[PDB]
Amino acid sequence: LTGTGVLTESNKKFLPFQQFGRDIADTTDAVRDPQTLEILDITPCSFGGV
Amino acid sequence: YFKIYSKHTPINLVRDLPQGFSALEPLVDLPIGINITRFQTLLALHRS
Ligand SMILES: *[C@@H]1O[C@H](CO)[C@@H](O)[C@H](O)[C@H]1NC(C)=O
Ligand SMILES: *[C@@H]1O[C@H](CO)[C@@H](O)[C@H](O)[C@H]1NC(C)=O
Repeated sequence: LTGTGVLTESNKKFLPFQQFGRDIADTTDAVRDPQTLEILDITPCSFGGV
Repeated sequence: YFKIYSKHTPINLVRDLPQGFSALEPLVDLPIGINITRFQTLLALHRS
């Protein structure tokens, strides 16, 4: 799952089967990591117009 | 793939299915790839 973004800690209650929960635009929003089975948030790197 | 979804909800309604909502979480996916057209339930006997 290649992608660029800032990872944080997540309170999203991923049930045991859930691993890589998405959002509206079918891009990954929160992923459960391998080797740890811990849940992380994916919010995109800060952007905006100049 | 033969998938199994499950849920165990505490009920007390005597005969029919309960009136309400209950989601069935997936339990295990079986990578079997066989031909299935029939199924049968397994029960037990009672000798006293
Ligand atoms: C290895 O990954 C498994 C999950 O498949 C995890 O349960 C285990 O703690 C991991 N071990 C190490 C040493 O990272
Ligand atoms: C499964 O068996 C039936 C006959 O009972 C046959 O018609 C069908 O093509 C078979 N399917 C596969 C995937 O083998």
